Amino acid sequence: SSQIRQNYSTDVEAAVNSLVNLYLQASYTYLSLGFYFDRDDVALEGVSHFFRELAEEKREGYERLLKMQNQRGGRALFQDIKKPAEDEWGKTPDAMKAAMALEKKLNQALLDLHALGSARTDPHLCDFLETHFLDEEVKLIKKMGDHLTNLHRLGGPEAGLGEYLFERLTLK
Amino acid sequence: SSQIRQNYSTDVEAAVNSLVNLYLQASYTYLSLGFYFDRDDVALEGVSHFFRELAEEKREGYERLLKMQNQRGGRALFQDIKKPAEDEWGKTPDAMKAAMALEKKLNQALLDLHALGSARTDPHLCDFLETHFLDEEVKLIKKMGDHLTNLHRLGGPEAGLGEYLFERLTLK
Amino acid sequence: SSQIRQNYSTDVEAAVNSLVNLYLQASYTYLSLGFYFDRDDVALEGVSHFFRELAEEKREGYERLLKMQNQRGGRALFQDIKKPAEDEWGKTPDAMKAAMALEKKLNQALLDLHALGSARTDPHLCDFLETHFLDEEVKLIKKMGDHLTNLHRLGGPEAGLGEYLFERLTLK
Amino acid sequence: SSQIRQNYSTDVEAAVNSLVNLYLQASYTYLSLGFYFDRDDVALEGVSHFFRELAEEKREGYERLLKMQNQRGGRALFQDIKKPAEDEWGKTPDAMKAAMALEKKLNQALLDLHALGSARTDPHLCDFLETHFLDEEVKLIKKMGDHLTNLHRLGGPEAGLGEYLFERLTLK
Repeated sequence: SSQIRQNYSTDVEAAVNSLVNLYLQASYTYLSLGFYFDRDDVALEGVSHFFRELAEEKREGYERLLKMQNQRGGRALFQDIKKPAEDEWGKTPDAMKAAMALEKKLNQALLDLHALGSARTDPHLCDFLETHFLDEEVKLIKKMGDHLTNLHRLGGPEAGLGEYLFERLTLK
Repeated sequence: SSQIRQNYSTDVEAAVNSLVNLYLQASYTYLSLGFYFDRDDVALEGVSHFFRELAEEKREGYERLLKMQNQRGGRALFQDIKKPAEDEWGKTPDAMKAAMALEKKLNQALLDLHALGSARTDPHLCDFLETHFLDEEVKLIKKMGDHLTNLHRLGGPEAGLGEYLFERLTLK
Repeated sequence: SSQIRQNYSTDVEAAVNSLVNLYLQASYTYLSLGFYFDRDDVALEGVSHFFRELAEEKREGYERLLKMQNQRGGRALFQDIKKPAEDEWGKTPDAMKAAMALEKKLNQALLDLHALGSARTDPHLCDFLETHFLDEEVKLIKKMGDHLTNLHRLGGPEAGLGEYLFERLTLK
Repeated sequence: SSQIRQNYSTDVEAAVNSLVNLYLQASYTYLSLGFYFDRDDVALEGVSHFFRELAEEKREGYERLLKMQNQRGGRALFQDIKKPAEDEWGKTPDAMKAAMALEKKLNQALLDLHALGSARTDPHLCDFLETHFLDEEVKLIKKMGDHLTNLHRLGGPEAGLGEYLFERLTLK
């Protein structure tokens, strides 16, 4: 068994492995979104680049959870990363609803993991998730809420001109 | 004839002269698109500049195909450069369809020339076209697919606001 | 339907998606190796850093394959990333053989995809795999072969002193 | 009594004075280890320097706890710093094991103080321990658990060449 392990319960370890797999499913979903918005028939380089950044932020996320999973004397153990549910994400608002719904699911799994770390009395886990996960998700779900409101504002009969001006003028 | 000519079939030489003439017809077509899109009737400096950049890239293209033709001890044979396909290119999407179809024609002639280079077993032609061409065409046909998807997205009962926002915010 | 898609056969597109899933399984396997070798009862942060560089280089791999899949007007089609072959990789030469075998599998999947790209007569796919992948995997299987020979040289009556001197003096 | 003291319970204050005495005992134990490894008959400059850095980092620890004790309107009460448990620490793994056990004791005293701070509902103590102490002890317990894993790996048929290569190639 690990010689460094302390307060790190078997169910906090299993909930961190579950969260790592969920953050990997999120990077893999933002990989799918990030390449979908760069298809020739979709062609939204700023929306692609936005999800390319989110795939990177979720990647720094699971690598930072795995770094902690090792520092607590846990076992990093790996499940299949299930495919992103959608092969084609459709219009920019409906894809970004699915992005925010994914990120609210990660934020739920962080809040559930933090509630578990509180119930198991694990201060370093609670610190870790507070320091650079809960504020990652709250800022990013806010940023996607802003984008979804601007894409809703830009919706209606002008439709595609809204997608274009969104991508050009917010997502650079 | 040539002292340096090695492995360079008269079929590949004639197909490279045909490629040069086709890259010249393309450069001249992009000259015509470039100097159509800054007419007072048309007034799209970014679309004009975009097609002048394509005229420059097809011009680098025939000048390096001729550099290679002479590197292989071929004879550059200069057939007449046929006029651009039409005098008046219509709207930005109509013209950019004609451009993207012209690059799909150049890319077909490059793929046909590479298939001929593979059939005549000529490694330096294959290397040269793979290095300098081909990935040229795949990148700029993707670029014009992105542009045409955005011009289609911006299409509508007015359409002119679409051309303007396209030229301003995509084409620098 | 994709407008830019030229010469890019449906089975080349499927083989590129299958290869992307191999670069994802490989990057996920190097993530697992990386976060095994800095585990507390493994403690080889140079071997961890080596596999974390490989996790990144296989990730340039799938992100660059997906970029080409888009530039050719293919569909990025995502399957489950199956979990790595082990959750405990054993000693450093055992893990370095698991890496070597995975890398020789990726190189086989490139050589199979390049044979398919040659049979389907796709010069841009052949150029792309040659330029960006085949030389990377050949240099990298050589680097693992060097590391396996040095670990086979260092392994023996104590094994552990050799396993440490390997990581300290080759792997930073 | 203090004019600024708010929410800071008498048992959180007493547990902070007890923890300050643990950081003093720990810094004094790392003074003992640090100067033991510089003995001419031990002669491990990198192990001496490693425990000099731990004496300094535990010394930041008590000076930072005492700064917080005063910021909260607590009174710093100082008890005897008990002698550092051993005068002759044995070999490098014996010492690194005693250091690791001392650090896991300080980390326990932090986790107990944080459980007390949570039970008394004192958010600034919880913040302060999470911010400065719990992450330092988790990183340091990982670092010494790695040093132990390498000193175990290097514990071959001689041990003494292992200790030299540990000090030369890890501790710099």
